[PDB]
Amino acid sequence: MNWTGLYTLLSGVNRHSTAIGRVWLSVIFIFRIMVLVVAAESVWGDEKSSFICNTLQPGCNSVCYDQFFPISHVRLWSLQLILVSTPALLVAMHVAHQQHIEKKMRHKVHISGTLWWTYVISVVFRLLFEAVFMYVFYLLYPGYAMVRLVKCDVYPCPNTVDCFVSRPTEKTVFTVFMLAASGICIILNVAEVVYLIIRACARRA
Amino acid sequence: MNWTGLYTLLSGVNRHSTAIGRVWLSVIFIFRIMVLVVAAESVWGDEKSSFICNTLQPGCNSVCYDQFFPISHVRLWSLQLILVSTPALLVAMHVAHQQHIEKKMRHKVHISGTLWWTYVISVVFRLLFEAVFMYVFYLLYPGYAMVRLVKCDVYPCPNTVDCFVSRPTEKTVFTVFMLAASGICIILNVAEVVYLIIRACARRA
Amino acid sequence: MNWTGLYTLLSGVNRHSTAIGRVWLSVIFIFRIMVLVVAAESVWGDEKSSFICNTLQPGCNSVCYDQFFPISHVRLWSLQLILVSTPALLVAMHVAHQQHIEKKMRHKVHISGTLWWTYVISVVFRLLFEAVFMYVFYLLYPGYAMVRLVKCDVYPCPNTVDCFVSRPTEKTVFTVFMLAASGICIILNVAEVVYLIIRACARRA
Amino acid sequence: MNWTGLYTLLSGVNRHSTAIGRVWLSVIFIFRIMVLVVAAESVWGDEKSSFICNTLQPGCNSVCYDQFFPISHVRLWSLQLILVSTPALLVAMHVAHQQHIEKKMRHKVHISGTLWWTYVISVVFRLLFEAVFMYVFYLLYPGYAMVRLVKCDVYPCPNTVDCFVSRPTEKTVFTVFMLAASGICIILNVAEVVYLIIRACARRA
Amino acid sequence: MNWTGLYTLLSGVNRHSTAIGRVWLSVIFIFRIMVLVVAAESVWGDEKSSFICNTLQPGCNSVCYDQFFPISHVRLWSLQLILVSTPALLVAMHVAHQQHIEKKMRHKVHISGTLWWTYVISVVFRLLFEAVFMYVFYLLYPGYAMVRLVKCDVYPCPNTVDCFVSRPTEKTVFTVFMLAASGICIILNVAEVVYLIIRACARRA
Amino acid sequence: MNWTGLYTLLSGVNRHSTAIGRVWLSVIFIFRIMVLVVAAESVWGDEKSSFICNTLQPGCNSVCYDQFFPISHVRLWSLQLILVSTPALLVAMHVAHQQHIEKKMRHKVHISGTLWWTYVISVVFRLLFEAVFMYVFYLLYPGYAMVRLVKCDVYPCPNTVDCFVSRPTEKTVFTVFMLAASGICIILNVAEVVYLIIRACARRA
Ligand SMILES: CC(C)CCC[C@@H](C)[C@H]1CC[C@H]2[C@@H]3CC=C4C[C@@H](O)CC[C@]4(C)[C@H]3CC[C@]12C
Ligand SMILES: CC(C)CCC[C@@H](C)[C@H]1CC[C@H]2[C@@H]3CC=C4C[C@@H](O)CC[C@]4(C)[C@H]3CC[C@]12C
Ligand SMILES: CC(C)CCC[C@@H](C)[C@H]1CC[C@H]2[C@@H]3CC=C4C[C@@H](O)CC[C@]4(C)[C@H]3CC[C@]12C
Ligand SMILES: CC(C)CCC[C@@H](C)[C@H]1CC[C@H]2[C@@H]3CC=C4C[C@@H](O)CC[C@]4(C)[C@H]3CC[C@]12C
Ligand SMILES: CC(C)CCC[C@@H](C)[C@H]1CC[C@H]2[C@@H]3CC=C4C[C@@H](O)CC[C@]4(C)[C@H]3CC[C@]12C
Ligand SMILES: CC(C)CCC[C@@H](C)[C@H]1CC[C@H]2[C@@H]3CC=C4C[C@@H](O)CC[C@]4(C)[C@H]3CC[C@]12C
Repeated sequence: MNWTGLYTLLSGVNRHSTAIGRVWLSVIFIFRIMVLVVAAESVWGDEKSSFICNTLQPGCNSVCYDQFFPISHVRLWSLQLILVSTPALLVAMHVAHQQHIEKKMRHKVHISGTLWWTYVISVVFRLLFEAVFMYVFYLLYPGYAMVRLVKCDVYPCPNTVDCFVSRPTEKTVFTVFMLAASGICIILNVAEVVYLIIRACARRA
Repeated sequence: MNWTGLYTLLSGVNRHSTAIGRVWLSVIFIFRIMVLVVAAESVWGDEKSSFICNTLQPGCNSVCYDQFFPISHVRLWSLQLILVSTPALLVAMHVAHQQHIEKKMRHKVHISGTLWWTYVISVVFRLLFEAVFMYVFYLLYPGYAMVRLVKCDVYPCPNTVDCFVSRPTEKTVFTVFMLAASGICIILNVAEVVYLIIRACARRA
Repeated sequence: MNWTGLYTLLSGVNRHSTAIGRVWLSVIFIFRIMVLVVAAESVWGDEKSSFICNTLQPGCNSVCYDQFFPISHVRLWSLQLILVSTPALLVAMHVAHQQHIEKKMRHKVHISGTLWWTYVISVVFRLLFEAVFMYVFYLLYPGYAMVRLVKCDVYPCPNTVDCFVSRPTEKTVFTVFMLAASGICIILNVAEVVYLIIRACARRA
Repeated sequence: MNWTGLYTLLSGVNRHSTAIGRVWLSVIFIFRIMVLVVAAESVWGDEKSSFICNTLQPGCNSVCYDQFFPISHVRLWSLQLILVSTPALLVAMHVAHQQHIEKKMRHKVHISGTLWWTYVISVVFRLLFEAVFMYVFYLLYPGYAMVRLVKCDVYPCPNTVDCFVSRPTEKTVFTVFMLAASGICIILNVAEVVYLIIRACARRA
Repeated sequence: MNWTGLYTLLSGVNRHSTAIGRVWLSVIFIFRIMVLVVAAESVWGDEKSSFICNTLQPGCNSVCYDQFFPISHVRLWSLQLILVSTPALLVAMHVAHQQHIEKKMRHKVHISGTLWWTYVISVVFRLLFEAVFMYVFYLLYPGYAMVRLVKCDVYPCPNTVDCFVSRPTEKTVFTVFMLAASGICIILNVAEVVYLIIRACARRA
Repeated sequence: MNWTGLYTLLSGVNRHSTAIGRVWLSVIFIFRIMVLVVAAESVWGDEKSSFICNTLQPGCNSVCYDQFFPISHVRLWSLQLILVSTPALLVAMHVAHQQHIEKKMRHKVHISGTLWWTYVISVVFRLLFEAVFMYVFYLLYPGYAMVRLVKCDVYPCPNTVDCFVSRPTEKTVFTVFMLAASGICIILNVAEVVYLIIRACARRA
């Protein structure tokens, strides 16, 4: 597991990506993966059982947890990580496939231009996915701090029982870490698009 | 774990598959595997215990869960993934075996034609398996949204107790993701069959 | 993890096995392993706790589960998989050992004949093990469908309490899959024996 | 993970071991490891909780389980596997060390003789360990069949409550498998010692 | 997994780091990782359930644990390990990227100087992160010894119930180990900065 | 995973260690690791829950377990294994670093002498750590046999309730195994120091 291998794997063997994607984006992906793993394995553990309510009627706890947490934070970050990693996977497979096609046997200039457009559009899609997940996170959970207690009131629960959230401060810390990682990813993606466009326009002149 | 190795592994070292199977189908397989892993490990966890009913007679919960969920979604997707991956496995083993037979020592043209027919029939079988699992999913679970509560009524359960489903919205989200992945796989398989047939007929002329 | 490596590993580097064992038998072994893993990890989970009875006397549930399920299906398939995989392991080790002995330094014709007989006898033993496990499965569990409820009556259980089986339809589906895989393995083993004998007799003439 | 690598790893790169140790002993070790893994992971699971007694005084179940099962079967087989595998590990390390010493720079004949004696004594120790564990198994658990129920009577338990054993028939099956594997290992070890001594004496003449 | 590979991986292939970072810092990182793994897997296990209170009102235990342990020690050390490992990751990626850029085709002297400044600033950031986490640990948990029992008093808990901490002495031991590892890391980082600055100034003269 | 690789990895690529450390010490480390893994995974499982007391006041069990078992045996052996393995890790990193420094470009004689002193001092530290952990084990747990029942009397526990220890005989067996492994490690370390000193003094003459 040498460093050249890990760097090449995270780079995607893409000859158009600049140092922002080669170094900073890959590092932040590693950082976000590690934080997500820690949060998933420890903080949001059996989150169904951790979320407790002062009630005795069966099923009241389950409905309240679904009502106040339609999607748990880790699952949303898991989906976000998968979705934003998909265009990178597509670009890597495209590069590998083009290498294979070349290996079977100018047209190479056309291939390079196609790869350039593919990478730029992939970064734009990655930026859009990050922005969409950020907006979804804002829509589901206003603010950045985990709620401590909630006043649940739903059909299986009579008398408007109140429920408590396990590890609220710890979850707030990890929420800030994940949001910060996503925000910096957005900044880097915008920087890559601008840098590539500027360099391409300068080369055109 | 270089990208050439992963691309070759997912391709099956099949010289007749086009860029649709080399790139798009493999990527969607990776995407579907990751979503399934997340859903299996977190969303559909101890699904037997999550599905709860407001009753005290032992065994009522188990029978109700079996009555309304004959096959849980993850198991159906697990079987679907195994079944649709089987023809790809068969083609890969056929290619490896033909390479071995050649390595022991025109007939190679006949081998190439046999591989071509094998791949085309394998894609047709993969398409049929995807369609069958899609129809089974429609038959077992009408619609695309997880039911929130059900009115169970079976022998161990008196008085027609009602049961609640854990994480209904989250399960709906993953259901849509899995259905979308399966649908795009169907589209790509049809495209590969049409593309191969068109190219073969053009070559015949 | 290239395809040549996986194909060679499953083949056993046996120069007498035909395409049936190289391709079809190995694929079905992979398929059976995957289905067994899914069934073991999810379907037959904590099968002791899943099997429930409407009784309060401690130990009644344990005795009833032992009385109606002397050996759980997954353990039987696990033992079956180990036993039927053993002759393949023996042949692979024999081939490796013969290569080592040759590497230390006609007699090679005698070695080839010994390997031929070893492979044929190994396939016969594999067929016998499959048939024996099939008969044992028939003897323990008549039919192919998991029982839904049973009327247990044993010493710790008074009043002949009835017990329920968790996930009966899902277990039936996996039972059919495992039985089908075993049946096709039997067919392929018979085909290999017949094909080898026919080819050997033809070569004798 | 080629077959030559696995065969070499299990052989210990020992040039004095005959085909019995290269092939049959290694295969039985693999078989015993797999059966032990299955038994440990499934059959003897939370064996403390599975062993149940019809009593309410806390700690009675724990003392009864300790009183009738001083050492659980899997732990005894785990210790047996470790102990009988230790001399093989010692021989492998000795061979590697001798290769290293040779690599630093007849004396090689003396080295070969020392390796021969080391291997023979290691096999004798392996045979003794197998016999000792077999005798211990006989001493702790007379017979070969798991007891179904026991009549416990110890200080925390009043009124001589009776306890039940979970999965008795399944445990009996695995016990027979493990005992059979150990017995065949004893036979093979005796055969190796006799074969080596006979061949050495014949060479002396 | 040879020693040269592990040493190179932990070194980051950085040609400016001295023997302090190559040897001592990497060893302490390994030591800290192992201690953290042991503490996470065993000592701080289901820490939510281990922390118990003599009360019956649901949710009181959860709020008390959050009130006295806003962030559990393992999570804080996990975040600390990730944060202090990040600059090392950045330097490694920078070195790999510079090697790639060189591989595409004095400027190399400028590259070496940039790498030198990058490494020095990274060590300073690593030192600052260690100091910040040390101060946070002091702020959250005064002293170095785990509290045995606490007198919780919060809204869901009436009558000021008292709670007990599981494994206090064991947690104290691991706390001292982790604090000692962090302290020595601080000392080594300061030593590296001073050594590099002294050597650079001497070279300037 | 060839034997040369494993032997080299456990040796540390140290050219001054004799056959005692190359072969016997490495083997005993492997043996101790395996026994510790078995004990940790099975014997000392959820040791908090296994240790039970005949009481109903919450938290009494936790305090009693902490009072009679300040540090559980597996954690002590885990810390012991980490601590005694640390000097071996330091020597391996030193050798790798010296190889790297040599690779950058008599002084080699000075390097060899420094490595010799480093190894000797490391063995002395390893011996001291083993002796210290042995004394700590004696201090915490007099004797070698696990206590069966204890008479706990602490603040949360009224009336001096008695507690029982799960699997006392099994834990005694593993305790003897671990103590024996540590004792033989002490003997081998003393032998290595004496052998190296004797050989060095003889070479001086
Ligand atoms: C610059 C940054 C964003 C690059 C991100 C690249 C990441 C997302 C890529 C690089 C290598 C990829 C991995 C390569 C191989 C596998 C094995 C496969 O069986 C599951 C997916 C998995 C694990 C891939 C997931 C996506 C992955 C981790
Ligand atoms: C174009 C797409 C559909 C190709 C899909 C290829 C997938 C289904 C193939 C490619 C490599 C294959 C894997 C190769 C090796 C192994 C190891 C074996 O012990 C279990 C099965 C497993 C894990 C295979 C499962 C099927 C697999 C993942
Ligand atoms: C044609 C078909 C039936 C061939 C079947 C071959 C199977 C049964 C063989 C091929 C490779 C073998 C594996 C090779 C290596 C190991 C590692 C060892 O530590 C445990 C057993 C295990 C995992 C073997 C189990 C048996 C195995 C999986
Ligand atoms: C002929 C038969 C009896 C040979 C038996 C050889 C077995 C016992 C040997 C062969 C290879 C050995 C393994 C080689 C490497 C490791 C990694 C180490 O970190 C733990 C022990 C472990 C897993 C060894 C355990 C013992 C082992 C499995
Ligand atoms: C001198 C000391 C401080 C160097 C510390 C280097 C450590 C922090 C570096 C060296 C190798 C790195 C690992 C290399 C590869 C991977 C795989 C990736 O999928 C997750 C992160 C992970 C596991 C990295 C984490 C950070 C890591 C462990
Ligand atoms: C002669 C005897 C005492 C030598 C003992 C050497 C042992 C203690 C050394 C040899 C190889 C080392 C391992 C090499 C690589 C890694 C990976 C790292 O991410 C965690 C630590 C770990 C697992 C090391 C732990 C210490 C280790 C196991």
